[PDB]
Amino acid sequence: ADVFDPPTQYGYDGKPLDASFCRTAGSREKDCRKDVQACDKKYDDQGRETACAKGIREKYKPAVVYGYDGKPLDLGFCTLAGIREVDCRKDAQTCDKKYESDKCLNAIKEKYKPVVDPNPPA
Repeated sequence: ADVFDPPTQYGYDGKPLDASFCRTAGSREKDCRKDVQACDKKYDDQGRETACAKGIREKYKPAVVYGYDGKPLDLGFCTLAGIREVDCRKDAQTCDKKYESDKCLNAIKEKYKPVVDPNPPA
C-alpha cells in the first residue's frame, strides 16, 4: 500500500483554529492567542466544531453573516422583525466586526424608531 489519504484535519482547510487565523483581527489577536491555548480539545469526536470552537469563530469572526445555527444563513436575526427584515438584511454585514459596527448600529436603531403617538398619561 503506497497511497495514503492526507490528514484533512483542519479547522477551515489549510490550517486548524490557530493564532494565524486571529492575527488578522488585530485587537482580538491578544485574546485569541491565549484563548486558543485554553481550548485544547478544539474539535468534536466527529471532527465537527465544538461549542467552544463556535464561540471562537464568532469573536474572531471575518466578514460574514452567521446565525445561531452555526451556519452562514442570512435571515435569522431579521425574521423576528418582519417588514424591517428588508432593511436589516442590508446593514447586517456592516455590523460584521469592528469599524462600521458602530455606524451600522446607528442605522438599525432608526429602523424601529418610535414615530407613534405616546401612551395616554392617566
